[PDB]
Amino acid sequence: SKPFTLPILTLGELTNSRFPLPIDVLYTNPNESAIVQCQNGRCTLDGELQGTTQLLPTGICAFRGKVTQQVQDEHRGTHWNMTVTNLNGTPFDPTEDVPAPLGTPDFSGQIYGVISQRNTLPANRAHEAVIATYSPKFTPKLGNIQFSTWETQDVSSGQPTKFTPVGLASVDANSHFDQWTLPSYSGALTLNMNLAPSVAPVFPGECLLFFRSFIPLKGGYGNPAIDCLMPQEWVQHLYQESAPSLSDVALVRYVNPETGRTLFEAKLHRNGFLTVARNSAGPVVAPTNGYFRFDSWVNQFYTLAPM
Amino acid sequence: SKPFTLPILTLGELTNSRFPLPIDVLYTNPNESAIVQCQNGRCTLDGELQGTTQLLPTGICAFRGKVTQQVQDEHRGTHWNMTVTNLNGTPFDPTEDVPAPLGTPDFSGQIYGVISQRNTNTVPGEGNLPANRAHEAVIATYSPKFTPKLGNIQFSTWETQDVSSGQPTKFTPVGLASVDANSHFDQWTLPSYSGALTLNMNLAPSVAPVFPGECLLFFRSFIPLKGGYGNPAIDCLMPQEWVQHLYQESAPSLSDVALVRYVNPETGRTLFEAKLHRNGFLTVARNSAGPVVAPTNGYFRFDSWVNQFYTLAPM
Repeated sequence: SKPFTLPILTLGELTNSRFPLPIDVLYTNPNESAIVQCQNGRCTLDGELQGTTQLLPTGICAFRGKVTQQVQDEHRGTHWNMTVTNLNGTPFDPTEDVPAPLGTPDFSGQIYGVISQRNTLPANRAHEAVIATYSPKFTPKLGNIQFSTWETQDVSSGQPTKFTPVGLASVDANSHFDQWTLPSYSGALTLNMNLAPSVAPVFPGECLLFFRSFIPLKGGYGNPAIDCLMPQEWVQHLYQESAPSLSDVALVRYVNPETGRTLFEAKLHRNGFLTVARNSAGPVVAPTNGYFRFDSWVNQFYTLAPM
Repeated sequence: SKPFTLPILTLGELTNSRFPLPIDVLYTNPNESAIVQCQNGRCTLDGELQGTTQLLPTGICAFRGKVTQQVQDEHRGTHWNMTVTNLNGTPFDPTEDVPAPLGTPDFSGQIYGVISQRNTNTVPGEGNLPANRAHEAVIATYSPKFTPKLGNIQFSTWETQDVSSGQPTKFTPVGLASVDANSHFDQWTLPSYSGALTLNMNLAPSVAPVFPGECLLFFRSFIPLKGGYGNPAIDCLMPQEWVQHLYQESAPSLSDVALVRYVNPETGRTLFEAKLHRNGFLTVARNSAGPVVAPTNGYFRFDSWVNQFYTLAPM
């Protein structure tokens, strides 16, 4: 039976699976009231990608498609309707068992990035853009979304278009940033489907352990973060290896390789998430050389050493 | 001896190691006159990173640092100097044996992206949260003010004033600003990392075929443009995932040349074979330039260790 492994990568060698950002810190928040059911960075320990998860770091929160119409906002700015395809350019088939095109953002907010176009030597243009994933017009599962620009005219219809994500536009009240609220992939009156399951601790005194990244802002006040369940390199590694899961919970140890000492241990659950025995919120303070190593398979009743 | 392996990844599951882009096609250009000596996407088969190569896909052509002030420049736009640190935020030590901070761009051009800032100082009335701003920006890597090995670079903005002095600053690369002749795009021309008239150091070595009839094989990506005409590309020697895999495995190289086969897993047939050289690059027996037109399910599989005298089947 092919032994289960994790890559050997410090935090400073990992990237977020929910937005294109380096991992900054490990993080807990036991009092979280929201259901945690993110759709990017979802992979079982035996290498089954779930939700909208795909392998490319460049595909996370990306879109490809073509613009079809300009629609002026009532007050300021300009909106553009965009038909979206799969990231590989093939038509998105809404009958496939996925929530939305792979890579689609998995949270409510105003996602800031750049729209670029290369016409079918060709002409090109790029501009800053914002995608409001809570908008009624955000319907990627139906094959269409809308983005807005500060630029008022120089976006072409019927030409190949790329969205490269950069950060958030705002985290003000009216910008509806909530990293645990899913978009309505087909619009507000329709249920999302084919979702990766929600995740939670099941044992008293445990809480989720996240890989946290701070996300840039176009403007305003804030220090927003995006928390993923596993970094993108772990998704990539599990997919490659596809090791059989020998129980429902792996025990992993966060080790300092210089000293050989274990700093703490965590449960790595079959569906692809970590819990720890910690009763506080905030960053985990740990040496920069540290990383997780698989120890053994255990079960739901295993008691983790407190942090 | 730990067996050598490549990941199992189709072209549509690979990304470029020289710019944050998916791999679009395999590509050859036998009559290339330039010396091929890129500094990102450099890794030996036994896992030794070279040049300015680092592991993060978010680190490629990225910078972290602090704006100092707006500066004068004769060129169009508003210009800003920024100090640069290592990508992990630690001070860049110019005495380390690297050409420049890891992730620094390795080609001449006008790199287009976004500069973003999050202030250090916070406001009590705003919940002790900091102010932020971001704007489109261009870094001309051929500029005499592009001196990353000295810990400083310059970028230009269309925005004329809303960039703050002394505040933490990130550059997120997106594409190129232009490929007109006056924008000096040349993917095989290295920047001068310490400025005009200085010699670069600590470079990963140049790469070339050393067997008649062979040429380099590249993983090509098309790079976005802010404006103007063009369909520019960036060619890497190995995708970022191969750098990441080789670093993980660190398998001993049992000769100077690994034979690999590009396979269609559907039919299990070999489309062509290639040499994967110790220093981290591929050659094939091909006598034309342009894309390699191959099934989308295709990937390289390690076959065996051969040597420099092995003759490849023509593509």
